Amino acid sequence: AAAAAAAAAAAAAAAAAAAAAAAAAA
Amino acid sequence: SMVAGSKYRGEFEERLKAVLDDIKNSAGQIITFIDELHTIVGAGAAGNMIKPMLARGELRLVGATTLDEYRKHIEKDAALERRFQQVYVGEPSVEDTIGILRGLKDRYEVHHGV
Amino acid sequence: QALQKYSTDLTARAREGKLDPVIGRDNEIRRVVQVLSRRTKNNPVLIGEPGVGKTAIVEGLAQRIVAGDVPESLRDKTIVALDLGSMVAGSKYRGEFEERLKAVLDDIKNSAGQIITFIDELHTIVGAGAAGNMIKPMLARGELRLVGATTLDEYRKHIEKDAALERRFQQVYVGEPSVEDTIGILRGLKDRYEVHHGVRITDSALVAAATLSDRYITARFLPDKAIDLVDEAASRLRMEIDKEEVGPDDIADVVSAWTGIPAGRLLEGETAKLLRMEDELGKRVIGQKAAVTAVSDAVRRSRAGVSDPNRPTGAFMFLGPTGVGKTELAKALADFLFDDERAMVRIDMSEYGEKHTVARLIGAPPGYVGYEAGGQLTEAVRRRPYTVVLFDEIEKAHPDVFDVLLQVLDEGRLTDGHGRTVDFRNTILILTSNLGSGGSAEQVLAAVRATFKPEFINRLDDVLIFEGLNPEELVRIVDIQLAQLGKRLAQRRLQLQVSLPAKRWLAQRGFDPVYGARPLRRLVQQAIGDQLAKMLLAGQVHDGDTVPVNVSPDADSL
Amino acid sequence: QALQKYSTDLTARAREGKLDPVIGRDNEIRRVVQVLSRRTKNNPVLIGEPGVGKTAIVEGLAQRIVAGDVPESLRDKTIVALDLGSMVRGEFEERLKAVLDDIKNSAGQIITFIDELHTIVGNMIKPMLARGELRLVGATTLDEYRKHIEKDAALERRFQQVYVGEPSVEDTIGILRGLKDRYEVHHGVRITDSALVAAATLSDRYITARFLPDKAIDLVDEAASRLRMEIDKEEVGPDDIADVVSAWTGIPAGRLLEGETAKLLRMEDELGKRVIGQKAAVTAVSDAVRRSRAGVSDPNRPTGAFMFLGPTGVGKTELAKALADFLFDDERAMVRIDMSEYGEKHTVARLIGAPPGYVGYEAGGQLTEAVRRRPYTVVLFDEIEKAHPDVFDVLLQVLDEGRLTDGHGRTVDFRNTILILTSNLGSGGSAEQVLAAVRATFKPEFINRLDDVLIFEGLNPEELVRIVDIQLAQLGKRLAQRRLQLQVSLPAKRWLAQRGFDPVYGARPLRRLVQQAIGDQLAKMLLAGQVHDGDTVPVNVSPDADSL
Ligand SMILES: Nc1ncnc2c1ncn2[C@@H]1O[C@H](COP(=O)(O)OP(=O)(O)OP(O)(O)=S)[C@@H](O)[C@H]1O
Ligand SMILES: Nc1ncnc2c1ncn2[C@@H]1O[C@H](COP(=O)(O)OP(=O)(O)OP(O)(O)=S)[C@@H](O)[C@H]1O
Ligand SMILES: Nc1ncnc2c1ncn2[C@@H]1O[C@H](COP(=O)(O)OP(=O)(O)O)[C@@H](O)[C@H]1O
Ligand SMILES: Nc1ncnc2c1ncn2[C@@H]1O[C@H](COP(=O)(O)OP(=O)(O)O)[C@@H](O)[C@H]1O
Repeated sequence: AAAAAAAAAAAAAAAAAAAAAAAAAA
Repeated sequence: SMVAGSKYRGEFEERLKAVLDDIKNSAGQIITFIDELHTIVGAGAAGNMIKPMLARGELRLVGATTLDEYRKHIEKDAALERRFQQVYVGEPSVEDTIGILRGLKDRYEVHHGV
Repeated sequence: QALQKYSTDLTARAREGKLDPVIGRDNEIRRVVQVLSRRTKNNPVLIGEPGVGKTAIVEGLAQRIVAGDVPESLRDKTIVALDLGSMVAGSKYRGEFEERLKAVLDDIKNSAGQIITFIDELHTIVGAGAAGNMIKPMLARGELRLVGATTLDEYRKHIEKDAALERRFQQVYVGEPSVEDTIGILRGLKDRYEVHHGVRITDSALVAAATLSDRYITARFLPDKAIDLVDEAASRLRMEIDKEEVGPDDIADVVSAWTGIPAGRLLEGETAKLLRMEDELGKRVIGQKAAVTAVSDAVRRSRAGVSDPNRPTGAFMFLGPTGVGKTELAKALADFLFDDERAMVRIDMSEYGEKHTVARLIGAPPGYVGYEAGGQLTEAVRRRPYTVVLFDEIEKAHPDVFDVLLQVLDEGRLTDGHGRTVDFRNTILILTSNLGSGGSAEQVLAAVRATFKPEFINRLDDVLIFEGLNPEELVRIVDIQLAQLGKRLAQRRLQLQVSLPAKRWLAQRGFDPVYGARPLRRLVQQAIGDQLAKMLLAGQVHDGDTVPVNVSPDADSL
Repeated sequence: QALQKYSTDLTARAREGKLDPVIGRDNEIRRVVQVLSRRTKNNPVLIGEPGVGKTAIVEGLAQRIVAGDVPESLRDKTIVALDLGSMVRGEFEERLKAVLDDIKNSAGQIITFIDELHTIVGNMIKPMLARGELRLVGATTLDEYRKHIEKDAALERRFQQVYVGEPSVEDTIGILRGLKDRYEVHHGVRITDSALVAAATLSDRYITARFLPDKAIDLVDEAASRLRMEIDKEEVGPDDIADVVSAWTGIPAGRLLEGETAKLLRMEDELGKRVIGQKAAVTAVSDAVRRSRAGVSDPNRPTGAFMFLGPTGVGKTELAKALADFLFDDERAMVRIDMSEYGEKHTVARLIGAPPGYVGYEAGGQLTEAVRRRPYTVVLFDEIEKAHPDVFDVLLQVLDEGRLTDGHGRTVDFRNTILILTSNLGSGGSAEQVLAAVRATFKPEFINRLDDVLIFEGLNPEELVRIVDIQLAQLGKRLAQRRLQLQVSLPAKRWLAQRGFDPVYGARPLRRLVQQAIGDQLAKMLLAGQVHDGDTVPVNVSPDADSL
């Protein structure tokens, strides 16, 4: 008499980023 | 085929229980072949009532997956992983490829008349 | 009669001479009894890591209750396990599972103490209702006992989401046993596997299995990882009679088919292979005596079982001038350990020139962009733990790669962001380099010491220095290149007839002693392959008819 | 009243008697009560090391409330302990909204307590928190307080940072003897008086990851825990402390006390168990290193600046490893830098660092960044005689002050290291012209600041045997897999001495030479046949080589 009615979802996964930090070469 | 029209509160698990009963009432005969058994992980919304059948030596269950689909699902599930072996099948050589290709030739001469 | 069908009996199965002998591990039965013999919060749970034995505790409790060797308030009790996979099955008319499990709990209320509920894998009662909040007031009334057994992490990922449940719980840790306790457990199990498979087991083959399987595979724990080798050896010995008992030969042969480490016995075909190996390795690398002998000895030592199993087999570095054979030699040892030129891991660290490239050989941290994928060096060795690993041009790597490469050495195992450890206990790390090229041995080793970390050299094996080249050496290299160019022409069945003045004329030309052997390869195809390639597509070089080569002042005519 | 089955309470339980002794620490309570009665900022956070007793601070505050000592403007508050495991999405904020709504349904004295809130702080609380109907007592950790609360802040301007600190030894003794009458219940013994201060004093030294308030709870409660076995002697003892701390750190129970005379008079022949040869040198070092431990000289100089030179391949760095593992108890605590590249002006700056912006900066100094962490190291200096004369000003204030500046700007302290300045010139002159060449090579002022210039020598032809004995001892330990033994023979053991000296390197061929002939011939033996387990492996000499 009762039905289940499966549902959806939403997944998040972000991304890191790097800085390069130049060197004045002396 | 198990999940087809099973849209009630208990229909999938009673179908699976009927299948496991028809496997259990036989003595030692039926060898189940389940290809692509990364599908056996979810399929509930259940799907967990296989561990007592596996961890008694009662089900026989030959089944093949790929490499990365193993570690994406089954290595994620480190309790299921104990009740299995691993038979690593590797690639053949070029000479063994030549040895294979002399066997499959008759079927390709039958299907295409060359 | 509310539970006569949905839960089969468990103690009566043990009474009919069925379950395993459980001799050993006496302590935490007494500890679970000491937890259980209280007035409130009895309700224990057996929690450890998967495989160290939690079936055996409940089976031993059943055996002691059947034997009647229990204290006062444990006599003639009946433990009953309920299955949550047949109770949920037929229930669809809007209320059936609710009042069904309510009637089951009401029948659990009937007997006091004699009924003991052992729910296997108790994280099915948290969900699988549409549950939980119908048995939850019933727990703290002393009616049902609720003994269970879970994994360590699944208890704190699914079960402990609600604090009001841990008031009705108490954890019991179970540790992995020793090696001597494994010997005792294997002597205790040494009657069930000889009746099932009708063969007899030598005690030497009983003691060698758990001894030998500890250097090898470490992902399964050790009450049962020694059972599997013995049972597979029994199955193989049953196969071979279709020498009539098992032996320590069979354990070594099964474990060298398993996970596939070829550190088996001394099969007599490879004895002359390992002894006569300096010349078999000298079939493609001609020259370099003292390096071939050192690499051959470092291979030969690990086969005989002498060196310490806490290191790689051979982890060493060789360098020198350019075009000498330092990249040729690593391709030559894998061409007979494997008979496959592509079963080795050849990565090139001339691309890891930044601090954030380490993640491409160790795998990403969990759940960023690529935790589906996994690493590159790590995941290829974990499946087959025997491959030889090159590292080409260790110079240009940023010296944060070396911080990760450090604990590979001197421990054996390497961690990753996946959360695991992969142990490189019998691989072959070969490091190549081209440092200096300006000293004999003083300046180049001074530059090596000025480029690495100070103890990073002592953990290595013999750092080898290569020779130059010689005019005497250069004839057989021309022989190798002519043989290769002949075998390349074997599809269209052409061949060559090379005269000895031409064969030494190829040795007079091309002796620039700073560029190594690589100019000669170019010089041959500037001489031979161009003229032949011009003639071959112009007719007149029809197949089968060979051509000789003849000397003409600076070319060579055909 | 509906959340108390889902949350907890330590106000109604505070009148039970489940509360601990509140011995000591009666000023931080005054600090917290001073923070708590203000217009803004009335939500203190206790910041300190974990495992010290911030929970005990809040329990002592509640115990002070239930009898009454705070002023009447904070009379009869109710304090709630929060269930920080009750949510771990779908629950990390879902039950949290009902809890915060039940706090909104108070308009009263339902002052909260969230422990380890740096894992729970995103901005859903801030309009409800800055409205002023709740007081958020919290406890955090110092290092994540510089991580979580300063970028994801949104209300970080609404906290006060009450520093709780480590206890002293005597305050720990007072708390520990306050918490002595509890353990007549779970365990039953007669508590020894001096065992309390003995366990605290012995836990003070070697335990590091645990901290002094409950570091003395990883003690005695454990000491009576394994004494449950003897009722399967009703007083604990210092050996009952000793067998717990000795069998947990894997260290033999020899130095159970007395770190100033025992293992200060042991500076003896146990060096000879590691250093064969150089008797008078061992005697001079053993004299010189214990002059610094009396406390007569200035407190800011290196502990020993003694330096020595002679041949190579003697023991000259084998002595160095022999005093790191004994006096500093660490096998890898030596720093061997080589001044064999320092002939120019642009080479000295590698051993101190670059300015912030130049070439070698992330690697730091070649010297200082290996002394900043682990400042309990012996330090060598190989081959000083080729160095340009711009090292000795850097090296001079090393042995003249206990401070030096790095490439960043931080400070390093050299007051508990050992400098050793080695060389190889000499070794043909006995004592006179070698010290004359030392006086000619360096300035005369450089030798007055240094300690003894003790002189090495060659080796005895009979004493050189025992080095090969120790090398064969290290040999046989590896082939315990085959469970073999090797019977060495003294003619071959004489024979390896002449072919293992080579008077240009000293005595260094041996790590290769003991491998080469012996191990390779026996490896061919074991892989071929004719030798099995239990074999004694006799060795001898066949005319030129050493046959088997
Ligand atoms: N002391 C012991 N003596 C004999 N066999 C033992 C002993 N301890 C464990 N075992 C064996 O170990 C197995 C029981 O371990 P398990 O309970 O299967 O571990 P587990 O982590 O609970 O995995 P699951 O959940 O039961 S599938 C059985 O094969 C037992 O025979
Ligand atoms: N002893 C040798 N026997 C046979 N061929 C050789 C020998 N030495 C060099 N060669 C040839 O010279 C080439 C050298 O290849 P590599 O080993 O890649 O060069 P290399 O010595 O590694 O120089 P670098 O600096 O690493 S590019 C090979 O392709 C060989 O055919
Ligand atoms: N004044 C005190 N009175 C009683 N016990 C204390 C006191 N200070 C610290 N403790 C001990 O420390 C424990 C509480 O430490 P706690 O503040 O919870 O540290 P953390 O919050 O880092 O776990 C208690 O179990 C108690 O035995
Ligand atoms: N008294 C000794 N004890 C132990 N090893 C010694 C001794 N004398 C010489 N040796 C050998 O010499 C080596 C140490 O040489 P080392 O002191 O490094 O030479 P250098 O003077 O170049 O530093 C060791 O490997 C060791 O086998």
